[PDB]
Amino acid sequence: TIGPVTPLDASDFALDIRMPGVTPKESDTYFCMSMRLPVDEEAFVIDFKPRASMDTVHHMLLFGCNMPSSTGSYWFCDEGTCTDKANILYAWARNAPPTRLPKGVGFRVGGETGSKYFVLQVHYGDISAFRDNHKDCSGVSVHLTRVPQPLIAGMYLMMSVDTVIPPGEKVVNADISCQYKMYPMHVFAYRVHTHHLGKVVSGYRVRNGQWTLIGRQNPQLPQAFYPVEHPVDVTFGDILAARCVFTGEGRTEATHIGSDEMCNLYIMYYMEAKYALSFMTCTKNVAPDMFRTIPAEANIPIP
Ligand SMILES: [Cu+2]
Ligand SMILES: [Cu+2]
Repeated sequence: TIGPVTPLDASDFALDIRMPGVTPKESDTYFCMSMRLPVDEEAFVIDFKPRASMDTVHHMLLFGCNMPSSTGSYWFCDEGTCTDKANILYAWARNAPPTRLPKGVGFRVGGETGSKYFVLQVHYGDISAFRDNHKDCSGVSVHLTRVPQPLIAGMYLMMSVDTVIPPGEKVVNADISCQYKMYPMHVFAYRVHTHHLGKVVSGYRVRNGQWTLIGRQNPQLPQAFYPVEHPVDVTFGDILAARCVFTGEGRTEATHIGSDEMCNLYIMYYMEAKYALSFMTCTKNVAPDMFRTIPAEANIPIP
């Protein structure tokens, strides 16, 4: 009975972003839908409330973009999520619960530079044989405000494009590094992504030769946003560095990363509103020689 937009008070509204009664028919199904922002001006996403069917739904992702892959009521996410860049805003995983946005922090959508659409991805895990009749309305409610937030959340995406896994090599490192040269960002969560061959992915800020861990995770565990215990400030002159560790054991051919494989690290940050950028990316390895003296911790496996 909840309408897609619910005014909350003079300045805020909730959007209820829900599957239009879908029926997953196999285990391991990804469905996607879109929701345009109802406002054309800038607005700020400041909270999220998951509404997941607690048996079947394994994970949910919410993205902001300007071109969803489809205009239909829903689609299969094999088709893509957005044809333009899809900016992740939120993850939920059943056995790795999200952490709240820090107080005073919002994502900026709408307006001139912000996303016009949300794209929701719902991943349905294992299914009982006998639910061919069943409609599901899983998704997320989103709290938006037109009140300017002091701190603006964004994403710093580190991606590997250059590396290949020679078959049967037990350990392959993919290294990513860029200098940072914007106003300060404060990293408060991260998410890792590879396919079946990823063993561990770690992110670091390097400042005057000293490495500070942002986070490290097995990319085979739930790919939600893990909190960074104490936010890591990243400033002009710092290098960001990431290492994905892959195995090629039991393979029978080269695997290109960046793609039978991928090494993605999503670093969620906030910046002071007047200096904020919503999205930054590193796709290179600017200081490869720096990795000879990476902390040994970066190479230690996680289950
Ligand atoms: Cu999942
Ligand atoms: Cu991938």
